Amino acid sequence: TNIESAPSLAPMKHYCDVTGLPAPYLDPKTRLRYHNKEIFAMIRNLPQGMGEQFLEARGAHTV
Amino acid sequence: GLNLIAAHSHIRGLGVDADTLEPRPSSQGLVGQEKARKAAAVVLEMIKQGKIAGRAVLIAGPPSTGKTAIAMGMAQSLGQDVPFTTLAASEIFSLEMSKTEALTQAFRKSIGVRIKEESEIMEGEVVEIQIDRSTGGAKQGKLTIKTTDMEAIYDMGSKMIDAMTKERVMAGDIISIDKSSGKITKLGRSYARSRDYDAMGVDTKFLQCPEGELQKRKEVVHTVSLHEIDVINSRTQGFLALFSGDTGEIRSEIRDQINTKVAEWKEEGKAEIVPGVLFIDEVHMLDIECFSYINRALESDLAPIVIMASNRGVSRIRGTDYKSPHGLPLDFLDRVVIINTHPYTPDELRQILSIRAQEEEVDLTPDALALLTKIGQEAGLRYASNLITTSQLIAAKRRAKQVGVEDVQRSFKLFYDPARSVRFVQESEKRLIGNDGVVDFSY
Ligand SMILES: Nc1ncnc2c1ncn2[C@@H]1O[C@H](COP(=O)(O)OP(=O)(O)O)[C@@H](O)[C@H]1O
Repeated sequence: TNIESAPSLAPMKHYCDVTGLPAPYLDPKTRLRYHNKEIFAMIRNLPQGMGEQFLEARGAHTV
Repeated sequence: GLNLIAAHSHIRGLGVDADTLEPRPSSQGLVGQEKARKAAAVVLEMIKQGKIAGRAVLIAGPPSTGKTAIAMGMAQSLGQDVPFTTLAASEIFSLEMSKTEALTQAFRKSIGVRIKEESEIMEGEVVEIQIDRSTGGAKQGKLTIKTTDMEAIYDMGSKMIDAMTKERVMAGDIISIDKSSGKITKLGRSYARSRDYDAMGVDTKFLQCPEGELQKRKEVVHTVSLHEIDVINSRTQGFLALFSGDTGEIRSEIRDQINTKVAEWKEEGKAEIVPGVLFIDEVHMLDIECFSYINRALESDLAPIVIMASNRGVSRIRGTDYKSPHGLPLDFLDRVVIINTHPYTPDELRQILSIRAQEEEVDLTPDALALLTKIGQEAGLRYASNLITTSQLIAAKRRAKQVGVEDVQRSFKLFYDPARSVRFVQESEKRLIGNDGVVDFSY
């Protein structure tokens, strides 16, 4: 019927939006998940619109 | 601080070359006793290597010849990395438990189990907490937290919301979370939020924000003695008896289980065994029943090294009516080696008085030091060291900047030494209460 799957109820693992490594941390400001202080520093210095570009790979962009 | 200047405060160690064990004529606060300090240095090597179990060493010598000083030196040169138990023999005579129980407990305090455990710990300044209570509370909440290097939001589980509301966490608090267990410790308050803390009094201190990763695998090293494991296992909150002291006579089958369990942990590598040392000061105050116990408590792989000090000559053993060297039975002295401490020469007396005068805040003129050295030879090292404090107080009352001979002479006149005090009782014999209880009150 072309209607054929449903979301999981298992809780979701957290991965770094930049590097895909496991992420302990969720940035409050930019909503990116990040692995460590090195990537938090880089995340806060992204060019305009690059934060949304990282959310797009997760399918989580603002629209 | 809290730690005041005690009799031994100047002793920082044994004063011994780590390469050769040659004692230096003065260092780390110990003067002379070189042959004795060398032997005590050999004992530290045995203690630190852990290989040998249940050696007993006796430090034998006249009073005030540095037997305790050398014992303090060893404690200071082992440091906190090894169990060091200091027992006055008078303490074994408990009413809570038998003498042999008290000796078992003292031995068990002197073997350590060293255990290494990691935890993830989260530490940072709280940027924000919001909690929604609906109305029963703890329905949901969010924590924002930062270091200087990172910032994060956390969705909180309801028991973490209870931990947060219990510890009254508020914006600006610097907290640590042991997330394997969820206790919050409020390390402090950020200075950057000082105006928010309207209820905190002006005496309140403020910290800087933490730094680095919000989460770290901190590794903790614990040492727990065999006695602590025994007491824990004695009753439902047995560990409390490690503080109130009302341990009964802990049953020996409990200890044997623990001895087996610890050997298991050693072979699995879950734990390491750290043999310490038991120091028994005035070992001559033990009785004949104690000595026959100690004989066989030494013959065990979980025996510490034992160190003992005695002033006694050929003297009566307690609990019997005959006399033996050091006051100790020959049956026991067979399993002991003796380190003997000698009286000091005058140049050593001068140095010890100088070190004691520098440990105390005392500016001492050279002639006062010479006079105190003469008194030391004639009245004993302890009496001369007691006169240092006195003369400082006398000099201070006349506003003097240095302790002069004048001040030492007031002290010598005001406070009798032992020998002068013995003469006083002999000349005052009819006025003092004699051993027959007789005394005369009349002029
Ligand atoms: N060799 C030494 N070096 C430095 N201080 C010493 C020395 N010998 C004794 N003292 C100090 O002099 C005092 C008497 O010695 P102490 O060891 O207490 O007596 P005892 O041998 O009777 O136990 C203590 O305050 C001790 O610290």
